[PDB]
Amino acid sequence: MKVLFLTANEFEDVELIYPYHRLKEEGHEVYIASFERGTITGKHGYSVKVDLTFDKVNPEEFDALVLPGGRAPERVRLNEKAVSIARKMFSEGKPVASICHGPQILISAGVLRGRKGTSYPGIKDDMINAGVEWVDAEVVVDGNWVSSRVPADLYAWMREFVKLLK
Amino acid sequence: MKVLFLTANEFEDVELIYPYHRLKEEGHEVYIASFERGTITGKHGYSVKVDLTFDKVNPEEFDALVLPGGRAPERVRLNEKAVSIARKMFSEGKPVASICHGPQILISAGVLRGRKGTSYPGIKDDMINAGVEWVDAEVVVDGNWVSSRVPADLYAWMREFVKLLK
Amino acid sequence: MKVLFLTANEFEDVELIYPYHRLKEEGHEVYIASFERGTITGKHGYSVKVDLTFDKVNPEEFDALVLPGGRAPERVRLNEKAVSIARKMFSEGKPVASICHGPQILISAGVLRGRKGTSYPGIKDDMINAGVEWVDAEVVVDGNWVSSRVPADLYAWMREFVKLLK
Amino acid sequence: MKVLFLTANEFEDVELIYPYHRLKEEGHEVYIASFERGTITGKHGYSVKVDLTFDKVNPEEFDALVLPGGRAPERVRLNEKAVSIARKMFSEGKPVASICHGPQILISAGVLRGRKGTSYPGIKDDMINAGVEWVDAEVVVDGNWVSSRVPADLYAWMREFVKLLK
Amino acid sequence: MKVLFLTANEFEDVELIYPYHRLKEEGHEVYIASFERGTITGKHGYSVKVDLTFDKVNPEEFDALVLPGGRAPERVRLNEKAVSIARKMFSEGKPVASICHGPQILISAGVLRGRKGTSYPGIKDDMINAGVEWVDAEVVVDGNWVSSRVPADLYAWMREFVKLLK
Amino acid sequence: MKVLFLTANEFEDVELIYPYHRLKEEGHEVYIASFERGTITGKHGYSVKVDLTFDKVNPEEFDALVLPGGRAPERVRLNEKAVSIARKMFSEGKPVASICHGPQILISAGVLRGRKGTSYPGIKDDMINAGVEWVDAEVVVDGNWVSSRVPADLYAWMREFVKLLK
Repeated sequence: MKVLFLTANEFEDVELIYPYHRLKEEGHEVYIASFERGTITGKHGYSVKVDLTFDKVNPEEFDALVLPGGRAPERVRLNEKAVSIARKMFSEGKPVASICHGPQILISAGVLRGRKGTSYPGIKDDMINAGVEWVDAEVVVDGNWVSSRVPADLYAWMREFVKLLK
Repeated sequence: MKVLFLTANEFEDVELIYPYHRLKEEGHEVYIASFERGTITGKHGYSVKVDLTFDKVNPEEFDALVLPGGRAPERVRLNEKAVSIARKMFSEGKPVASICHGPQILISAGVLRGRKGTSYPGIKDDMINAGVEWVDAEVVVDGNWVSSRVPADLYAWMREFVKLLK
Repeated sequence: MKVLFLTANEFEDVELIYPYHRLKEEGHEVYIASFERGTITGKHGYSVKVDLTFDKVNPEEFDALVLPGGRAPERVRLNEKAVSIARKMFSEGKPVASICHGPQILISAGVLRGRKGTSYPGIKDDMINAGVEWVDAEVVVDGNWVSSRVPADLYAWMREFVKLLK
Repeated sequence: MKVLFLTANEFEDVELIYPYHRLKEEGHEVYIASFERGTITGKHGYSVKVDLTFDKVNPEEFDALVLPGGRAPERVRLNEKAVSIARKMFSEGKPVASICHGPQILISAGVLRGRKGTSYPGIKDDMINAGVEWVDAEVVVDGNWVSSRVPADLYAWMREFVKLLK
Repeated sequence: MKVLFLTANEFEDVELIYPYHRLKEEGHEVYIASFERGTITGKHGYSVKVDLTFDKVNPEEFDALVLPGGRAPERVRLNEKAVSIARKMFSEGKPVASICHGPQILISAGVLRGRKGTSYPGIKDDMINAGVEWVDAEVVVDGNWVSSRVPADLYAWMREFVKLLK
Repeated sequence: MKVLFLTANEFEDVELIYPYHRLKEEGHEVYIASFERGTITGKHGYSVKVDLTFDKVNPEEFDALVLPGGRAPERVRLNEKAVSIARKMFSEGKPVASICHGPQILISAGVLRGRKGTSYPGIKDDMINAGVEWVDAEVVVDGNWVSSRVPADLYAWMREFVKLLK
């Protein structure tokens, strides 16, 4: 499996680094996509290398999608290509894992109406206004969409996501 | 005029400090409400004194409302009392100034359907999903609601808001 | 009216940003002059664009002068061109607004003997030794010179300065 | 299984948080021991709750040991009780995972002579002088001792460690 | 000899720590005086213990005076007692070492007219307005007054000061 | 005398700056060597200019060696040229001053077996495993090697080291 991450500067550090390594443990290949080649830096100062830009991403070449939180989703969701990647992969039924502010990208992709999931509670109302049946739970599994709220949910988040890739 | 601010830790410093002094210049009384008495600190390290808590606010003794941005609105909008203050003052047609993430509180108050305004572009889709006719402009005036996007808009934001007050 | 700001890195953030937007509100054009083109960053991390260098400034093309505080004035006052700009505009009777450490530039310009004003209390003795009648007040108006002490004075500072610009 | 963490302020954040959640996913109980009850903060500013003090640890009540790195090991290795915990658990053949500066605690326990492992390259000379056959590899498995070097090794580090706990 | 330091929070770290240790090498006793007991923290984050408060200082019980720079002198020079200490010791001819912003305290003590010395170049004009013959030199010795400009001058500053205490 | 400093980014600021100026006071010439030309920045944010790279150092052109602490030694000790410089100067019996983590470089040079000295207590066991008779004292003098533990020891450290360069 090839796993794509859509992220940018000001990502929540552990919400990117934890699924990155957890999926590598399984032997999946993990790819970080962002605006520009080079490095990006998290809220807490961890730097990670960008593997490819949004413009170079063909969503048909990836099997699953991870959306870390932080402040990066509010910039990534203004990128028509990045939102388009999320829309197609989510629409095709490929596994999509979101945590915290991550699902702001899915809101912008227009794919969440009638779906069930969670997010950082601070944006629950925006999830609800997008048509999500929002629940306060450490992990929600709604078909291909695995969603969690905060870094304390990491263990449950990837426990469920890893099952979807098996 | 008595002007109420709803804010918290991690407010955007100049988005609070600028209207605070701009409205003081006009002779209005300005009040900072937050979760707890004491002080709150902005994203950039400015400290501000809290005048009263959300719980102690009677919205009928205030004439106008200011909603600065930063990360504070995502905390403030989870406080039922703070959201009701904004809902009541806005629905009564009292002047309400919002900037950046400030209008997340108005989203949560359920008052934006059919209204016209702007915000930090990063949350445009959330404004639109709440029923806002979202405009990309340095300042928008929709009756009692004066909205702006980013600190570069400060001059235009209060230029319009000061007109609504007396 | 064209309003010039003389400043540099380590400016006190709100002492620059507040009058910048307050005077823009009136429709005045505002210009930031510093050592180099590019950007400068305040004590608290706000960045602002430099419009022109001290060397490119013709003081005859500007109508008023604003001197924000911070650590920048102790650097600007060593620049002979910057001090000559302040000397020429102040002695010509053009409106000059200073706050906090701002008037260190006026001290070095040699224009303060016999004047009345205020500053950050920490440099009260240096103002006095320059011949200033130093007053502990939120704003002082001495002809063309409007002076204040600290960020808490911003509202009164620009309230008085805006009057001088009509 | 009950898994014990020995750590303190200035731990390398992901080197604690990653194995913490990875082992929770398996259903193991994880416990953070440090000098004082309360919270500890990592190099990058993440806060974690301390479950018990070194004084309260009975090593017979735990099945495995994790030693995150950062600057914390250099303080922990001066604590006679913490070093004793590591000495007893490692010598008993219980699974011990160390990464980066973590094995400085094992150096101080005097248990590494004749063993094979890795560490932050910066302390390879100290590992070698303690009697370690030092290997430059993302993960080494030497009986009960699973060692890795840097955050980039996290996926391999816990891949091998979880096998030992089954 | 007993050497007294007058300083406070935001002292320039090496301008305090360097003479502190340099004079300890000679066998002198060194005392840190500030506003309150406890610790004070320099601009760069070093902490030092306060030995006594300004109120408790009897100037006749100390043989020499050191005035480090930073932002502490602008606060110390507003304390009538601290300024009184400096006034008495300097006017009595006891050795006084100042660097950077340090001499702002001597300016406020009113003892510098007719004297020869240096300072951080940024306050040169304030020194001159206090009546100082200001010299751009790494160290100046004017009787009991040993003055320097910046941290790069430290070696010369204490080279001259230790001679005065022999 | 020409004194060489081996250091890098994240040096303990006062552990470099203090001996730098103390030895300049004696009239010695002081040289900062690091990985690259330009500047390096200490843990506390002090900036110092690099005089030459490790690659350009001819150890025969220097009379004495200073090894400040911080986190720089853990990177410096991985550079074969830097370690060879310390090994050769120490082996020639030239004066070598180390403090805190400084002696990690000497550990890596393999020159400490049978020698007597001290270090940051946190690496006591690594010094002992390198063959050092470790002493808990503010300064130790073992022939050409003058060693100390922490910034609090600075006065005694250079008190003893300066004697070796007379």
